[PDB]
Amino acid sequence: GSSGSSGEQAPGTAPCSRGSSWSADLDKCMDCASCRARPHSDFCLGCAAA
Repeated sequence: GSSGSSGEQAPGTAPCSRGSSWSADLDKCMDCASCRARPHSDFCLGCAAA
């Protein structure tokens, strides 16, 4: 099932790059590294395996 779709597999509810999580709270692409200070954040838990 290769013939058909191409380009690049982009996100849908988190338009960010490698190693980032989009939070609906503040509305922005946060960094997974932020967890170091905010381990209990929406984007934190959403980052690893959305």
